Amino acid sequence: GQSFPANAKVKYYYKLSEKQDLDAFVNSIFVGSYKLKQISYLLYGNTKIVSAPVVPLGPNASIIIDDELQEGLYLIRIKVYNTNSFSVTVTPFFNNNNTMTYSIGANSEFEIYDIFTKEQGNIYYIQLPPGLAILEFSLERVFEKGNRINIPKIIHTSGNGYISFRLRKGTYAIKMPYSYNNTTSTTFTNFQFGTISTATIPLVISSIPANGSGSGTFLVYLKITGDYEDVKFSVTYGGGLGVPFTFGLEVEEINELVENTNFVTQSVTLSGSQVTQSILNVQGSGSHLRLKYASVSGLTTAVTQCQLQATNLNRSTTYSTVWDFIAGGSSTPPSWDIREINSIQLVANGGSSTSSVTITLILVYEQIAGELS
Amino acid sequence: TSTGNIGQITLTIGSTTMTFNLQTGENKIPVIAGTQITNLTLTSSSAILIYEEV
Repeated sequence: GQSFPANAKVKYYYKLSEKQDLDAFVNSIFVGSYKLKQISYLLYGNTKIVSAPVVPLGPNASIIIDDELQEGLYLIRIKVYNTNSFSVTVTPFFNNNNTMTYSIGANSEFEIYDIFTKEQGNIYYIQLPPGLAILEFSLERVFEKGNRINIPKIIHTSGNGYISFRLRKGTYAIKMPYSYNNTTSTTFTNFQFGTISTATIPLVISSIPANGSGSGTFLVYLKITGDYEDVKFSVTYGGGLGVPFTFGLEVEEINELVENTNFVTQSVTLSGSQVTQSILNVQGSGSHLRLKYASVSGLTTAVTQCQLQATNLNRSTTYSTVWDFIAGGSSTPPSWDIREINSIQLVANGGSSTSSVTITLILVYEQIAGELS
Repeated sequence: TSTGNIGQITLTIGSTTMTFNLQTGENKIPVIAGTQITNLTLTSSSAILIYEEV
């Protein structure tokens, strides 16, 4: 619980070894007192020496920015040095986080990465513990000059946490390299680390062995058509569990990825009542479909219903029919092209149970990177 | 032999204390008679000249 002067204009870059910057810093966004010290650290054998503010013994200093910065998604970078001979933790803002942490080693330089979305009066906030030297504070908009968010594998969760950010229209790849250590002797099998959402994509690992450790990378894609631009990541597993993870985060704009295109075949056999048969459903995978051609063979006058249906399941759960093979012909025409779709089903009817007709569907389609909103 | 932020000074008058950032070169602070210079701490060895323009 303390009080701070905030009269000066906020800057988008501060090098706190420079008087002017420090004077501004500590009359706008810094909360607490500081001591100026000589700090030094190693770069390729050489020793960099600066004077920069240091948080003293006592309560933690904070940086708080409620100023009217230009709206947008900011990557923050604050270069620090831990003068303590013990390690220290920091808890990044990430817009909605108050439990995930960085761990800064004794006697070492560290880059704190943080994400801040400036909209609707959002206020940046971070605490910094005693013995940390603040050297530089940088606010830059990402997604500007072809830049991306690229935080290295350093973020610590032990089961909960959130990161949020705002994406404008586009298709994006979210890449999360991770390491875990399972201290538990349970062996987990369809382990949901967390979710990314706006539409929801689970991040799932096949197998975490008992008392094991491993590494991997989640890689997921989002199609931001533009009407839902705020993405929420949540670590959802446990908390009590005893499987600490450490991960990084990379979010970047992509041009579109045909992940594969496939000819696929499906038989349905009809014996007097309605069958609705799911062909492919790709909701929650980080991709969507595009149907290019469809055909059905084995149609007779004994088949009364044969309709291909599709939707974007993230917008309606009720499908609509996309081609009718009885009404329209046994194969789709050349301009038939169905986009923005997640899930496909055939609904058919006919035959008897004294005579069953069996029809077969063929379908060419592309699978394309990005969850539909 | 360098430039930039070099330390801090603390001043007191009456019941007020103030702390200021120091850079190389000139630092100029308005003051009233009787103000005390209570501390200065620099990050690197320097030449220090303190005077008052009256």
